[PDB]
Amino acid sequence: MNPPPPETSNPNKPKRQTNQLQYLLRVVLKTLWKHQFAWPFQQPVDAVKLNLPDYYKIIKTPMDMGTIKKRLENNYYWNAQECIQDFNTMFTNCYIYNKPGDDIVLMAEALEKLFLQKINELPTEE
Ligand SMILES: CCOC(=O)Nc1cc(-c2ccc(C)c(NS(C)(=O)=O)c2)nn2c(C)nnc12
Repeated sequence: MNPPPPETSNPNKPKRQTNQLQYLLRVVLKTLWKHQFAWPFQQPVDAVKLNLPDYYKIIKTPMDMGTIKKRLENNYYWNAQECIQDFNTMFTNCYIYNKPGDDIVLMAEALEKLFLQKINELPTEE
């Protein structure tokens, strides 16, 4: 079975809309989402569909760009670090679960190289 997806809505969690979070949506997420290699990362890993009952035994902090997109569009975050951590969790989960050189790892590595380039240019808070 698949676990429930990560939280994307919680009225108890305090929220902000900042210029760094806007950059994460309008520059970072947009660039990565349109990459040719983005598609396996655009929704939670579907262990049922892939017949991978082991995935959620190994990966206990799942994350994906569909969840991140919802968090950004629905103003779930307080700060940019929360969102950057989600991206980093997504990449590291892929490297933990899969073998070096696997197609999915090469795809994640291409997205991560672009992510790092965009994050290096993160604007100062206004
Ligand atoms: C032991 C074999 O290892 C794997 O198959 N690994 C991985 C596979 C895929 C993957 C493939 C095909 C499809 C159709 C999907 N779609 S989805 C997002 O709905 O689940 C995902 N994503 N993936 C991610 C992220 N991280 N690892 C993997």
